[PDB]
Amino acid sequence: TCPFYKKIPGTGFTVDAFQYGVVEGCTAYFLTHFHSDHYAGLSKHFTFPVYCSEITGNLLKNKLHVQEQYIHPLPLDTECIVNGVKVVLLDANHCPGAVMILFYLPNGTVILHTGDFRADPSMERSLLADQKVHMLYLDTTYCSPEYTFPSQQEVIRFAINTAFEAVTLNPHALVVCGTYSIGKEKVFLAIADVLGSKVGMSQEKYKTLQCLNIPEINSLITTDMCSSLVHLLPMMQINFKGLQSHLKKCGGKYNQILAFRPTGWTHSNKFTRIADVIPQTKGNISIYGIPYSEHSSYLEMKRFVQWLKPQKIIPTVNVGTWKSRSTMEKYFREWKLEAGY
Ligand code: NI
Repeated sequence: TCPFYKKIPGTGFTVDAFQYGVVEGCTAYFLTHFHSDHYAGLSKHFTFPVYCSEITGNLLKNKLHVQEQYIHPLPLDTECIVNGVKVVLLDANHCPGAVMILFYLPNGTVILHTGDFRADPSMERSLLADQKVHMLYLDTTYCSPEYTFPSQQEVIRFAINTAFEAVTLNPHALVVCGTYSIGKEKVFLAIADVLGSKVGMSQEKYKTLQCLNIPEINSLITTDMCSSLVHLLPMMQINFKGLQSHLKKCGGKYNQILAFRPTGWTHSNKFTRIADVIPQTKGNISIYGIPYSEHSSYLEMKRFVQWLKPQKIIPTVNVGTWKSRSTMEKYFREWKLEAGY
């Protein structure tokens, strides 16, 4: 049944709660972003109002065939009224179209649901700075101090320099980038840009990217694989078997693959610097795992919460075990005592 942490008290609202059937007493279903653990259950047969960003509403219509009359897209950074309650959508710094939601309850409580986010200091100068937040529904994916990772910028720098070196040394090398959802587009687009190529992909993935309002997108992507030296493939195919296979398909146009797997965190983060990342190589195939995260590091999350000073925190990730729950609650108390709220 619908967990409490998907329900917004004092409203008839739910957040990312599409897999429970009809939630009893829910008059509006918010969707923070287009990732499957969050949209699970939406289809053309859904007949309740869904509130979301423009981008997320393009994906609902075009990819899941939700009928237009049930999609209620909202502009960002704008006070809007939904079933008599003031709300604001803010950028979540996650994937394209991902939002955080501010709810201004009739009784005077203010609630921020982060959806999935990567906390950033730029958030300290949105509409959040203007008033106090009593309850925080927090993306806790990496709420433990072992989770450090580089900035997105340092990671993209590493990838651009690696790819550019490899292809200038060998103009017959192919670059492959793995994907399984939206998000992380900068990886493959930045690499294609430095190489003077478009990114070649399947028709289903090209359709997905055309929903996202990226500027100049017709200039960076294509479904003609033959004319491209940066190919996007399902993350499942980013392994030695899958890449040998794919290489055979290119018909002797290429004699080497350099592949990128942008993971979340992986334990080499505890030791290794970005400068010091190396591939796994077999034959004429190399695979780089790069730590491109679209969730907060532990330290980014701590800063955000210590700035915001909420009165109550409700975790939305890693809530299924007692040892996780208990550990998270201990960090929340540490942060509150160190900062004095
Ligand atoms: Ni997500």
